[PDB]
Amino acid sequence: DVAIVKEGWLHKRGEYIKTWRPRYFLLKNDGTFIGYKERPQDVDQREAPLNNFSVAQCQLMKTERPRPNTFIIRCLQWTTVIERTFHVETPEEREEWTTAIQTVADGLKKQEEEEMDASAEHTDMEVSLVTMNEFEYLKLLGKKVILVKEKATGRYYAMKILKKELQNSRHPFLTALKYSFQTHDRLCFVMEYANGGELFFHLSRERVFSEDRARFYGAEIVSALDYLHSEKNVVYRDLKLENLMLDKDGHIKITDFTPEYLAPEVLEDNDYGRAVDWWGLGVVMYEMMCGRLPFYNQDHEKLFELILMEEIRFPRTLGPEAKSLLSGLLKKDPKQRLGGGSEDAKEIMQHRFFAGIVWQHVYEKKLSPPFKPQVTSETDTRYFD
Amino acid sequence: QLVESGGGLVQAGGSLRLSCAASGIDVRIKTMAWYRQAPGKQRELLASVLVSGSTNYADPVKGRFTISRDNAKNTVYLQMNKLIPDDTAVYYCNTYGRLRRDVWGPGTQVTVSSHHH
Repeated sequence: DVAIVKEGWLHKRGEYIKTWRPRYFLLKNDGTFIGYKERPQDVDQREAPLNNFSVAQCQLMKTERPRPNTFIIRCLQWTTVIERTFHVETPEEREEWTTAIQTVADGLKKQEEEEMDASAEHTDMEVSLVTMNEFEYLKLLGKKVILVKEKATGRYYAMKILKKELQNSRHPFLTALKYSFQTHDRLCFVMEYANGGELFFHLSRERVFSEDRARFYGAEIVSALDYLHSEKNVVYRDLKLENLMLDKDGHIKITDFTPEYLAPEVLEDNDYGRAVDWWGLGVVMYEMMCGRLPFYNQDHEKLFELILMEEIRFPRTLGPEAKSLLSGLLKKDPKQRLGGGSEDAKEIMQHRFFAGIVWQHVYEKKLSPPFKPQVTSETDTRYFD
Repeated sequence: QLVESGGGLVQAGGSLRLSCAASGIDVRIKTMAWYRQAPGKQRELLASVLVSGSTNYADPVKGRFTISRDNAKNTVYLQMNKLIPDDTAVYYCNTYGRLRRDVWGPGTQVTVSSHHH
């Protein structure tokens, strides 16, 4: 039986724009911490929330920066840990909110341990219950990505090592994370190695890609985003040119070894949705076909304001199909954006820009790579700056 | 709080029934298990009963011991039949949460003798 524990108006500091946004938040006994634009009782409950948080295992801190009566909460949004800053008008109101959130959080821990006692099986009642000895160090790629060769099988991989401070996804155009282990001070990620280089530097050397070449890269990106959305129910969030690499044959490999990419809804502090991936596709394909970003300015205040308020100009070299695709992908309202509807990736797949493309053939790597990397071997690091 | 009782001195071939009386916690909604600790051996699991009532038993007690729950009394029983001297130990009862926190009651001593001295 879910019930509201506390509700009221909070000022939530913007994560990218220097502002405080008034929101009506509901704290419920299941830990849900849900923010609306208006009170649900004033709009007949017919409006979706803007923010969906969970105060399970949260951390709370009261502070007087930037404003008095501020508190910071480190909580969760579905699977991601986030940090949000709130403001209220009096110290008593802040004490009520921090106490109410903490009381709900403590009640959730007791419910959890009650649930583990009820679901404990016979094996759980017993009295008691990969490593770097494998893999060979070879070279370095990032600033700390290293190139390794598995001692047992003789296969090459790229090991990402991080000091302590998308696992089961398999797709031809996604980098597969094969192994994952840790030490007392480090986290290790053994993932496949695409030695064809970053598209960021390939586009930088070519200045601009043709519409055919961009259609090749875009189609393979769409294929991977369709798999993540429909099969894994995951938003990639980080689709950008720097996270796009090529394998030895010139096919896309989305990897994970930039304020200019932020979607309008993220700049306005709404929760991420599927449509942010299609915005990111619009930005990368605009870069590929125009040789520059749709919005850019050194002053990040100007840049965010261009993204939110100004029209995208397209060069006269862009064909009408290309302009229609980019205009649809770069709609500022995610509900109007191409791919923001219920059919998601099928909206892009059926767009005239991709006419004649058999999307099963894209998955099967039957498209002709317009550029073949000249890598001599799988140890050739010529494409890593 | 869990209180074991029902132990004592019994002869080989006799029987006993131990009781695990709970106060403050609800065994009706918790997986409950029985344990024993021999003089110089490692503490071992013997039997468990799930919330549904399904029971599982370890090898040395199969066909001899029976674990049951009394929801009305908030108590879990261990019926010990076919007792032999090797069953001599202090017996304990616990939930999962208390098990991982090493929170144990006092237990009840069970001594199975081959004969009266």
